Parts: sequence; structure tokens; C-alpha cells
Amino acid sequence: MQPFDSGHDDLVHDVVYDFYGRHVATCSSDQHIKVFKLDKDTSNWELSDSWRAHDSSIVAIDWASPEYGRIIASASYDKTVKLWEEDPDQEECSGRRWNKLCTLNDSKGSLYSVKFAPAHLGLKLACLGNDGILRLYDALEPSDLRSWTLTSEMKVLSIPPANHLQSDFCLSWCPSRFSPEKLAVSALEQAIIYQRGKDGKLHVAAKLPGHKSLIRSISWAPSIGRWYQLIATGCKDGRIRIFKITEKLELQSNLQVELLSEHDDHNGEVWSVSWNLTGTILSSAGDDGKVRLWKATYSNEFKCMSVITAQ
Amino acid sequence: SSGLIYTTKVDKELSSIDKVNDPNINGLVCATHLGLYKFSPSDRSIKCVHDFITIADVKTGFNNYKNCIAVCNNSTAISIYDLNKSSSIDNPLITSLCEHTRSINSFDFNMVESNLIISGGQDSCVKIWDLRSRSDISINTASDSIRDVKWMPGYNFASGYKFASIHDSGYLLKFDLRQPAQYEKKLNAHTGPGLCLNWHPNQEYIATGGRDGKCCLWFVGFPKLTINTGYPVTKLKFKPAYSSNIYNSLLGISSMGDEAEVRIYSLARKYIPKHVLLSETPSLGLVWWDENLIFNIDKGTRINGWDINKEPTVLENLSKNTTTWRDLDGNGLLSVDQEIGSYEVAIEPPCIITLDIPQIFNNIRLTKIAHNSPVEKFKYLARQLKFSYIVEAELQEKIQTLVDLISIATHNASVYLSIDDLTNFKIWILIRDSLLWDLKWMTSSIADPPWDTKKLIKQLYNQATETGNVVLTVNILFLFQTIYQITEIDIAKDAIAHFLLLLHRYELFGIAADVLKYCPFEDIMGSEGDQSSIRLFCERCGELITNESSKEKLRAEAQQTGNKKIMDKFGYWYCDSCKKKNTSCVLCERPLKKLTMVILPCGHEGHFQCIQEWFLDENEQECPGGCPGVAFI
Amino acid sequence: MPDIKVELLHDDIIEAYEQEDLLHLEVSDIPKFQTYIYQYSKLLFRWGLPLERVKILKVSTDFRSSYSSPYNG
Amino acid sequence: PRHKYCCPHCGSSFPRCAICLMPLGTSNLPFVINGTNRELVSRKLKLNEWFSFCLSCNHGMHAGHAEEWFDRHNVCPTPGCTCQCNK
Ligand SMILES: [Zn+2]
Ligand SMILES: [Zn+2]
Ligand SMILES: [Zn+2]
Ligand SMILES: [Zn+2]
Ligand SMILES: [Zn+2]
Ligand SMILES: [Zn+2]
Ligand SMILES: [Zn+2]
Repeated sequence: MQPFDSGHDDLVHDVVYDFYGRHVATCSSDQHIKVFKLDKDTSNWELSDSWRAHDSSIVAIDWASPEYGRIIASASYDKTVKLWEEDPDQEECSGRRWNKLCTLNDSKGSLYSVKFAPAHLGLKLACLGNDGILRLYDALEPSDLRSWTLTSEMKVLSIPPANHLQSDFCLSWCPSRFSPEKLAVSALEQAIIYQRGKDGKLHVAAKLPGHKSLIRSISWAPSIGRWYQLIATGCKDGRIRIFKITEKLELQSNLQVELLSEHDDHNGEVWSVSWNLTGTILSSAGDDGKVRLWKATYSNEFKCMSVITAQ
Repeated sequence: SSGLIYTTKVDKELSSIDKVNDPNINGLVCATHLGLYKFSPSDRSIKCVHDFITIADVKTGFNNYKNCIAVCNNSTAISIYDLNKSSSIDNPLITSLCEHTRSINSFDFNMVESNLIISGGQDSCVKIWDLRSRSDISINTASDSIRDVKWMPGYNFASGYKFASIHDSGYLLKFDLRQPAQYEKKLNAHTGPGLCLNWHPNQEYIATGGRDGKCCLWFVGFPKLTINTGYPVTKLKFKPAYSSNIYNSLLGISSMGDEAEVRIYSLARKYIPKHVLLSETPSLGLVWWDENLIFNIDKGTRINGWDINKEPTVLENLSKNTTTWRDLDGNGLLSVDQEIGSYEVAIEPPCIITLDIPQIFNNIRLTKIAHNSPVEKFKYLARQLKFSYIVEAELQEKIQTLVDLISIATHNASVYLSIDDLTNFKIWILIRDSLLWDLKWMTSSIADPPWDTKKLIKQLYNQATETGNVVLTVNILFLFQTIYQITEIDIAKDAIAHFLLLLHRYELFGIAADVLKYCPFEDIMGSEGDQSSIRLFCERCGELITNESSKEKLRAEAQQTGNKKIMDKFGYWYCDSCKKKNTSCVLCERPLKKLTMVILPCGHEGHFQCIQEWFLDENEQECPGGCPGVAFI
Repeated sequence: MPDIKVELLHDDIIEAYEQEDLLHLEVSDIPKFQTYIYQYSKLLFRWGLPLERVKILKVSTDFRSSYSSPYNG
Repeated sequence: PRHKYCCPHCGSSFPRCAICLMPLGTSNLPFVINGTNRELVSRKLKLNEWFSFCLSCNHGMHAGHAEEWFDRHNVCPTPGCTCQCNK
């Protein structure tokens, strides 16, 4: 693979893979979404569609599960979440390929994070924004993609933020198919894990400590066979925090949180963290143009493996 | 916020706000309230209120008429007021002006000639009055509904004889004081009604806005800049400054409705705002006191004030870089190589950095030691490994299970030794010898020793799941979970599900089918059971093809006999209710029993060879049976 | 396209290439090698095997010199 | 419904494929079914994603997925089914 130059007229905010790794959707602040495809010939990225989605900066994007179709969901500063289903009959690079499904204009504040649930929960979607409440949108009938019902409205804050311009929200789902449903909320300076009990409603399970500044990213780790789970949080202060979550079977399981590691190696501000599919290597991108990869050592302590510079 | 300075509350409703153009005093006029709202920096309060006694906006006079305030009350006339004539004895009324036959939408005092005022509205006539003296000069606008008319600003820094008009017809009409009844410059501003009109403080640039939600910049000395706000914009107020370049202009975009906020856009970055100053209630009007302070009113009747020199920037808070992973090794790892610009003179197109981490790392390693392709390795180990296993009777079954598990371990060790990775050949040799130890103690029949079978297999599992060897831990979870309880059933099933999702992420679906077919856990992917079952209704009688009588008869015959080949006569190609014999191919008209190929729009069966020949070798596009349509390819 | 600079920090492959030993043992791994080897050397000298105790003490002394006078004068 | 087939009464999709667990009756899948003169190759590739099923065990597959599965195996890919759909 080689780096490719986008057609974006401003900063690219959130970039999210599809399931198969053959498509890249880049949302940017220029009110545009550009979905790319990986051609088998010549091994270079070619643009597939590029259309205007919102009336402001799109700050989050996420692909749906491949069994439900080619669905992306975009959250922006227009207090809306708009879904897009790909129509393959239209020509590429035309602007009419991706058709809007539904607009979930229910947040009084600008929405910061959108995340799809794991595929074994059904087509379930999450929203977090400036209003300070977590919204869950389910398609109870996945037959029609235009029928979204708000199924959970949980207040993640004691009070809404007065300083609306200085805030940042993030969400991360738990991909464990047979553990109970867990959701991570990083509202302003906390981090709360939410579980679904027998009541069918979200409850506070555990709180990740520390986090002296705003949380710019959160990422649950896919634990393939491990007896513990990992949560990676990037902060405005610049500290990577990896939390070792242990689960033992009203909630059906109690969670204990142990701060496994803390890393302030980004001399500045960390904007994104993301595990790989093993839950072993963790990426971390800062505002200095540097990307660091973290792998756990022989002890229970992560160390930096490489630094990627974009000179 | 940080830049918030002044706030208060008002017990009654408000409509508009304007600034007293006076460098000595620090008051404001809020619009039937007309209060000289004075703020003081000592206490940061606007508690100094002088209670001096609709689709309109209040405006204050300029130059020699430094104390005149105009407001509309009866929607038919302009009422002028004086702040000095506010005593009880003094009459608080100035001679009103009334010629509009319809509602008045806008008026504005002039900044160069204090004795001249402008207005407009639904009467389709722009009129000019005189304050030292019915209007003097009247200009017809050809049946265009005036919404806003603003003078050309003087703004004496280190002229005023022209004005423009916005209209419901979407036309911007530049005029002249010395040229009545003849517009100087005519421009088509917006589709639909235009609701905004203002001039740039220094250069002759006009920025408008309407129901289209596109704040378009026009040169009056297809637009210059276009800001697709999307919402119907209602108010624009440029900051008071000397902008030598037109792109360094701070512009206040605001709307009216349930979602109203003070948005201060710099023209250098038309996609990101600079200040998203927000109040607890939707706002109505915003004015600029000076180069720094900007106030507003709201539906909650709070006179809030902000300082733009002490406010966080929206660009700094936005996300700057992102990372995602594609697979285990890191064949696809992304970033964005974007630079942050400024709000003064736009951005080079950002480069998404897709990196082949294993290839780069192998290059750096071979460079460092001079003084492959682990995705293909994952495919090879997913394909060529043996994941699947398939009172004296229990002992014999356990012995046979140990024996063919030893055989599976030997095969896995051999296929690791085929590709020459000794680090897992050693693991499977250890597992094979532990199973042989368990077999010899079953045949022969404080803490456990480290060479105990369960403890050693669990420790190799833990080392595999700490290192990151997905294939080896998943193989151990299939082969040695029921007999040796390694972890909980939830963790094992989650690992198998994640391995199958990982196999689905690559184009390895037959391997995932092999893995799921002989999985000891029956509820790994899906809980509906038979999700690939296709029940059919009969083409002749319409009842469902379940064929329970035939299955019962064949089960009875296979129970009375000793062969399982009688049960191979069961099928869904025949109906028991209507005695349909067989299903015929659409091309060769032969019986069809074991594999078909359904044509979708018409519902016809067919062999692989027949359908493939008809649609590739003969290059045909219709159904062989003949259908009103094209079942192409 | 820009120029990407990659800096490996503490790569395991390079460190394995920079190691001539099969294992990187430490005193924390084997805390009591000296006493056990010395006592078994005494037991070997009580038997008719006087060379095996010298072999085992040479191994122990080689490891002791690796991580860090009756035959002098 | 020239590119996606669903039930007219409720809208639910077709039964899933036994190999890739994608709903059947839908064209333009995210992947390429390269199952077991560029026009004939493209026709074969777009022919591989069709609706194929056995009339003895009633288990559905894509045409390319069934061709690639039965080039190495001889049993139905669904767990719990013993039906030699090849011959
Ligand atoms: Zn019938
Ligand atoms: Zn045939
Ligand atoms: Zn037909
Ligand atoms: Zn149905
Ligand atoms: Zn399939
Ligand atoms: Zn079957
Ligand atoms: Zn079959």
C-alpha cells in the first residue's frame, strides 16, 4: 500500500474501515464524506464516491455490519445523525451513489460520537453529544432501514455542560459476543462502562479513574481468549491509559478496574487510540504528526514499539 | 465561557438590540422596551438600566445625530426618540415619519451624513427622509418586498452615499443617493427570499443570506465565498476593523428558531467557525460594541456579552489525527497527514497514510542486520491445520479420544514443521507428549506438577493469548476445552466467535465453514438454528413442501434395515400432498435432485452446467423457459 | 505523497538477533543454584565420581562469572 | 427489486448463505466470489453470487461459494447436516 491524497478541502476528522478492509470512509469538516475502494490491480486507492452529507463539520463516522448492507452513519455539528445506504446502480464519483436513509435530529446539542453496536445485538446505534445524554437507536425490524426508534436515553452527566465549546465525547462498544452488553462513555473527564441488566435498561458498571483532562478517544479491545479486557483512552493532557477490565459472573457481572499502564510519551495532545484485532498492539496518534504503536512486554506493562513520522 | 463578561436578566420580552455609537459612555439600546442598558467593567454587570418608556430592528444614529434611536411600534411609521429628552417634564417624542402603506421591515441611520436615514418594507418603495425638517426621495423597487436595507459604512480608521437592498425575489439591488430610481448594480443573490444584507467595513463587499442557507459574498466595487450553513440565516453583523484582505473578515452568522446560536465565522476558513458562543436559550440579535466585545439578546431575555480575544478557538478543539487497524500484523494502518492552518491568510489536501507495517518492518530489520507475508501464513495455518476432533465404555472412549488427539497434535506439529516455524512445533510437541502421558496413566489405571496435562496446556494457552497467537489458542480451545476446562465457556465461545469474524474479514469463507461445521459449541454464530433453510411451497397445489410422510416412511424402512442409503431418497423436489413427481431443469428438462441454480426474477431451477452454459457459453440474457424480462449474466 | 519516517524502538527480532544465548537467565529465575549445585557436588564426591562435581561446579562458577583460594599460591 | 430481493409482506431478507452468512438474493456483495475474454470472466464473477440450493437438504449457498466448497469437500457446510450435495 501507499499513501494517497484525498480531495478534501479541510481537515479530515474521523476515518473508519469497513468490515473487510477494502473500503475507507473519510469524513471531514468541509461537509463531505469520501468513500474509497482498494483496487486489486496496481494496489492503490481510487475514489468511489464523494458527496455532501451535513451542513457543518462531520466529527464521527462508522460502518454497519456487512450482513445489514453498506450503511455508514455520520454525526456532525448540525445536531443530526444521517445514515447512508450505497446504491451500486449509480456510477462512481457521481455524488448520487449513497442515498440518505434517516436523520435522527433529536439531540439539542451537537453530536460528537456515533458508534454501531456489535452485529449480534441487531442493527443498534449509539449517539453522544453536547446535550449530555446517551441515545440508543435500534431497528427492531431490520427489514426496513428507515425505521429507527430511540430505545435508551441515559443521562451520563449529573449536569449538562455550561461550556459547550470546550467538550469532547467518545463511545466504544464491547465486541464480546457472549459477555453482557457493555458500552463505554467518555463524557468530559470521566469514563463509565454501561451494562444491560435484567431490567433492559443501562446501568453504571465501573468507572475508569484518573483522566485529568478531556477524553479525545476511547477504544475497547477485542480479547480473543484472554481472561481480561483492555480499554485504551487518549486524553487532551497527552496520556495514554490502558485499563485492565476483569469480569466475573441488576447487573449479571461485577467489574473491577485496574490501571495497567500509563504513557505520556506524546509530548502534546493525543487525538486517537485504536486497538488491532488481537487486542495486543495499540495505535496512538497525536497533534505532532506522530503515530506510536504500543505492545505489551513480558510483564503487564505496555511499551512503545515504533514511532511513525510524516515528514 | 472564558470570554463571557456581562450577563443579566430581563423580566419582559425583547425584540432587538443596538449599540449606542459613543466612545464616552458604555450603554446599549435594547428593543415596547427602550432601555439605556449600561455595562461597567468594574462589576461586569449591566445593572445600570435607564427605563426610558414586531418585524423590526432598533438602530441608533451616527455622527452629529449621536443621540437618536428609531423603533417601530404600530408597523406603519418610524418613531424617533432622544436619550437626552428622557425627563418627566420633557416630551419623550420626536416627530415621527409615516408614509409606508404596509409593514416596515428595516431602517438604518447613515454613518457619513447624519441628517439622512433609509428604510423599507412590504410597500415596495425605498424612501429617503431628512431629520432637520413625507419623504424627500422615493425609489420604486418594481414590486419587490424589501426585507433589509443597509447604508454603506463610513467607519473612520487610520463613502456613505450608496446603499443596497435585499428582496423576497432574491435580488440584490445596489443604489445611489445621487442616482434615484436607477439601481447602480443588480445581482441575483439567492433562490427564494433573501433575508440578510450587510456591507464589509473597509472594502466594497456585500455578504447576504436567505432561505437557501448559503451566505454568499458579493463584490460591488458567481459569488466570492459561499458558506453552506444549511439553515435559514436571519442576521449578519461584521466586526468593526480594518480588513486589508477580504478573507480576514470576522462575520457573525445567526439564525432564528429553536436552534439559534452566535456563530462568528472568519472568511479565511469558511468551513469551520471561530466562535460558537451559545446561550441557554435561542438568541435573536447580536451587535458589535467594538473590535472585541459582542453582545446578544435571547428568548430567555438575558443580555449576555462575550470577549472574542479571550475565547477558545473551535479549530483547536477539533480532532486532528486518527488511526485504525485492518488485520493482525498491520498490513493496513492509517493516519491523516493534515496541517492546521490559521484564520488569517487555504489548506493543502490532507494525505491519508496507508502503511504496510510488516513490509516496512522487514525492510528495516534486514537493513539493520546486514551491518514473510504473515497474512498468507495465517491463510496457510487456517487451511492446513486440524481444528476439529472429528463404565468401561467411558474409559474406552476417553482412550480413543486421547489417541486421535495425539494424532491431531502430530499432524499439527508436522504442518508447522513444513513451513519451518519451530516456536509452535515445540508447543505442539509439548502438547502431544502431555497427551501421551495422560494416555499412559489412563492405560496404567500441595500443588500439581508443571508437566501435568491440564496445567501445561493452560499455561501454553496463556502464553499464546498473551503473545498474540490467535491460531494456536483457538486450536487449543477446540481440541482441549471439554476434557480440560481451560477457561469459562463464555471466554472460549467469544474467542471462537472472534476467530470466525477474523476469518470472515479476509476472503476465507470456506475455512470458516470448515471451522463452524465441527465446532463443539453449538451457538457460536447465530441463535436461530437453521438460518440457511429454504422451505418451499408447491408450484402445483400451493401447500408447503415439508414431506413428513416420506421422511417417516424412509426412517421406518431404514430402522427395519441396516443401511443409511434409504434415507437419501428423501428430498424436497417432490410433493406428498399432490403427488408431484420431480422438478425439471429449465434447459434440459431432466430430473433435478441434489443441486440447483435459481433464476431470481422468474423462479426457475437448473443445474450448474446448464445455467452456466446458457449464460456464459451461449452468451444469452433471458431465462431458458421464456420470461418477459432480462435475467442477465 | 509525503515522506514517512519509521523508527523501530526495542524490536524483538533485532534483540533476538543480538543474543548469542538460548536463554536470558537471571539470578531471579534461579535463586538457589549455588547451594543446590554445591550440595550435590558434595554428594557426588561422597560417591566415586570426583569429575562430575568438578563439571557441575565449573558450570555454576561459569554462570556466576557470567552475571558478575584452594588452587592458588 | 432488480438488485435486492426481500419478502413483500414484511421486508425481511432471504435465508443466509451457508458459507459466508450473507443474505441471499442480493447482488453487488462487498467481496468478490472468485469461485471454482474479460467479458466472460466478469459474467462468471457476477454469476457466482446467485441463489443456489440443494433439493434434498434445503440449504442455500452462493453459486461460487458452492462451487468452491464442493471442490474440496463432499458434505453440506451447515453444521448437523449429512447430505452429499455434489453427487
Ligand atoms: Zn404439491
Ligand atoms: Zn439441466
Ligand atoms: Zn424464467
Ligand atoms: Zn416475510
Ligand atoms: Zn455466500
Ligand atoms: Zn444440508
Ligand atoms: Zn443437500
